[PDB]
Amino acid sequence: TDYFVIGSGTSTRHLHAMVHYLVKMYKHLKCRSDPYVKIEGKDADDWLCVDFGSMVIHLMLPETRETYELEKLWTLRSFDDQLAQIAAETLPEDF
Amino acid sequence: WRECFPLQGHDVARWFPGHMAKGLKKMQSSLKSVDCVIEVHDARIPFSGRNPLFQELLGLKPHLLVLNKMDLADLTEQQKIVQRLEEKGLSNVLFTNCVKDENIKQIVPKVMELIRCSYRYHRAETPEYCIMVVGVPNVGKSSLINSLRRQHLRTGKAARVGGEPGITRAVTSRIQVCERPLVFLLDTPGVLAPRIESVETGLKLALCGTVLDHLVGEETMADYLLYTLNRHGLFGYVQHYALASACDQIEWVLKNVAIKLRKTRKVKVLTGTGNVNVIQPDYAMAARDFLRTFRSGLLGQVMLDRDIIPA
Amino acid sequence: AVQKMTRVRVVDNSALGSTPYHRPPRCIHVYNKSGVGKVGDQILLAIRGQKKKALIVGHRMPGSRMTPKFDSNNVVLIEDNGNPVGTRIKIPIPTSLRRREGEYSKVLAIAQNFV
Amino acid sequence: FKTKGVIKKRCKDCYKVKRRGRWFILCKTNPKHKQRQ
RNA sequence: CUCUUAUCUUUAAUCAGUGAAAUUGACCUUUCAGUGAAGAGGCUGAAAUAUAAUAAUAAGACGAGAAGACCCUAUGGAGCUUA
RNA sequence: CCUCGUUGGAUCAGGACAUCCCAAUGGUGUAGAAGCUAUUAAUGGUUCGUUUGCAACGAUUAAAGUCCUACGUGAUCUGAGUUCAGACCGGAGCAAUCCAGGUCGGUUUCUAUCUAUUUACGAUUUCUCCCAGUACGAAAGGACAAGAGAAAUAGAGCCACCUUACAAAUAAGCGCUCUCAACUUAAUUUAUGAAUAAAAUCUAAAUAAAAUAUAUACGUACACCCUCUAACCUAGAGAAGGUUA
Ligand SMILES: Nc1nc2c(ncn2[C@@H]2O[C@H](COP(=O)(O)OP(=O)(O)NP(=O)(O)O)[C@@H](O)[C@H]2O)c(=O)[nH]1
Ligand SMILES: [Mg+2]
Ligand SMILES: [Mg+2]
Ligand SMILES: [Mg+2]
Ligand SMILES: [Mg+2]
Ligand SMILES: [Mg+2]
Ligand SMILES: [Mg+2]
Ligand SMILES: [Mg+2]
Ligand SMILES: [Mg+2]
Ligand SMILES: [Mg+2]
Ligand SMILES: [Mg+2]
Ligand SMILES: [Mg+2]
Ligand SMILES: [Mg+2]
Ligand SMILES: [Mg+2]
Ligand SMILES: [Mg+2]
Ligand SMILES: [Mg+2]
Ligand SMILES: [Zn+2]
Repeated sequence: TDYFVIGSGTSTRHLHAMVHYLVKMYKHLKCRSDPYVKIEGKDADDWLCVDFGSMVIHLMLPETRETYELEKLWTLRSFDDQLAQIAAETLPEDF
Repeated sequence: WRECFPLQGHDVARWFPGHMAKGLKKMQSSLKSVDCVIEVHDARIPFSGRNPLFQELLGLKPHLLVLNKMDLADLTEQQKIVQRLEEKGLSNVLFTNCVKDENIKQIVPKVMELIRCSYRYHRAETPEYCIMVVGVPNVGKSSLINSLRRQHLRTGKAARVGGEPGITRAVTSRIQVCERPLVFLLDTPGVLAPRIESVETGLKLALCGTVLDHLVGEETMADYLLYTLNRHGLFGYVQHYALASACDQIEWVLKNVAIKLRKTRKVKVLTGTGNVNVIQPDYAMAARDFLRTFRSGLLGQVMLDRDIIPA
Repeated sequence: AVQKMTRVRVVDNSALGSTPYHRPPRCIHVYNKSGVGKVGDQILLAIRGQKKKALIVGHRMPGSRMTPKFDSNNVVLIEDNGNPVGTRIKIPIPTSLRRREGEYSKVLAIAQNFV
Repeated sequence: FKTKGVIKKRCKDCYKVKRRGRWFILCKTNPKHKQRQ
């Protein structure tokens, strides 16, 4: 995508409201040719993400944000610490 | 060593093969001709696995609980256990070893004493006493029959005895067991449960051999065995198998024992570039052998119910 | 094409998918009206004596032209709520996950490489 | 509409009609009283 | 096995030569509902209906063959054992 | 008097409605959404496993209906039992033997004479989106109908691609494409209106309508009129059929 947006929220109630508010505004704000957008993560209680055509917004509660640390991954493309910790392997015989 | 063993979604043991069903109601019919009922249960799980069905279906007659396999267990608690049993409602109980024929004399006097106090009604005039042995599979019900047969009748083995759960299939005909009291024993197939309550209750029974390890997983049972063995301080598996400082990871300990036994498999591992068959140490065979030494008793005397239900 | 009892590879950094307990996870269920699972199709996984949801991100069966055919059947572990269990994916993930119907944005956020 | 073997008026406002080959009691006050034969 | 496919050979089928078997009351040998012994091509009532081959299927003809199975009978046998 | 009296699976299904799902409705202790109960309707559908004598269990589903068709169906196949010749245990008998007691092992074949049958149709369901986080509701929560797109399965076809073969010019699916209309009608709901003096009454009164599943009025397909030594054919067992500068 062209842009990546991450937004924190106090509680699950707050996350639902803003996600609904933005979606309502998006349909109101032109987008006549552009299609509609699904709201993803409503089943989850801590992470909601809406994938607009040119923008993807991921909304999550505070605790979830630090666990995943999405900002580091997209800022540091391939130098992310967690991605670095992962390693490749090969499998020869034991003896 | 890990303080708490986690489950969070492990399946509970599933049972009731057909033979345990058609046999379960043939027991009930036999209650007409039975003067007493024996419950046989492994002495390592005094409270964990006892099938609830037996008490509900047949609770009217006098009752004695037999705790077989007392030798391969640590019964230092005993007295506290006995008091706990009385609170539950287990008025009569006594620990028995059938391979060494220990304490198998005391059963007949107690069994006769219970029948005295009770009533006999339809069979009041019969001088022939018939009683029934029931329990979860692989507790020594069939062994008890033979052991009594040779301690009193002195003839020998009359019921096939095996090292695997589910050898006795159906309620068979009567087998002569004693002569002077003349008690007769009826042998019934082991019946485990429809539901096993906690999954831990199902692990504790899997370790005792009540559950065929192949519908619970050898590896999962092995992890629980290591988890319990380390907590109880019985580090006797680090000398049978050289493990140096010991460990709390099942994969590590299983690695060493597989090396000690020189066992290897060709296993298909799934990698990024495709599937390759790689020679590997035999973790599954290690788990099967590791459980066997525990069952024989060379890994130490264990009382599973010590921790959760000390009472 | 993932089916029931297929052996699959956990392409993730989650603890449950690590090489310890070498026994590969096996598929118990495919969440499709057909039992065949393709890219983007959820499945139920037998992993380490547990039952966990997973999302197919690559497989060895030929697909339509212009799309990547991988050398292994790959999956990512998914929580009951739908959040991915692992926090990073390093193996390439096909870009076709973006459009197809479903909730796939969360997984795409976790994966740096797209092929 | 409960279909009953024998139809009986249940209140003052209940009235009886013969529609589409059957007898009906219809009540304006209480729709519960509607019945068919 | 999901979930089957392709190819080759045997068989098949057409042509030429040779030429059996169980079987068979007679047959100009239909469908439906009724009747009836759980039962109908053939009876009752409706219906259908130019005549003959060739190749396929196996629902029916209680389909055809065996020294099969089960039960009962005979002042029928036989083997075995004894107190 | 103590005892004890064929059915699974596979294949292909025909039918009933006493309806499990899909569709049309009445009532409610129906606000919405979930439910409960009733009526009409037989339309197509109604999964894959674990345990294995079936009885529970796991994961799904719009739903995993109840039944009839000599277990529907072994001259289509197959398991167990009926159940024996061998052999063991447990019990009974002096024995031979026995047990509607356990177990292990254990061979029914059929070349089709007759009837019957062997060449087309006009689609079902789910999910997302929109309506709309709207209506409703104190909040919590949370829809109709109308509209759009996706899949799945079923039916019918096809070979540009992909894939597997003939290490043949082809055949296949694991690949691709296409699928629709309802004259007329049941429960039910409206309008006009008498019997019945009404600003009554949906009417086994005369009437005007709307409203399930069905189906064939209505359309597609077929139609032609017949040279054939022979050769060839994406037509085929034979025959038939097509092609021939
Ligand atoms: N160490 C030990 N092993 C015992 C004892 N009693 C029986 N066993 C073991 O347990 C097995 C026999 O169990 P068995 O008598 O068949 O039990 P069951 O419950 O009658 N069998 P089933 O599961 O078929 O119902 C043998 O492996 C025997 O060595 C005992 O007192 N001590
Ligand atoms: Mg000839
Ligand atoms: Mg003739
Ligand atoms: Mg004729
Ligand atoms: Mg007839
Ligand atoms: Mg006639
Ligand atoms: Mg013929
Ligand atoms: Mg026939
Ligand atoms: Mg016959
Ligand atoms: Mg006579
Ligand atoms: Mg049918
Ligand atoms: Mg009806
Ligand atoms: Mg037949
Ligand atoms: Mg053999
Ligand atoms: Mg034939
Ligand atoms: Mg709507
Ligand atoms: Zn009324």
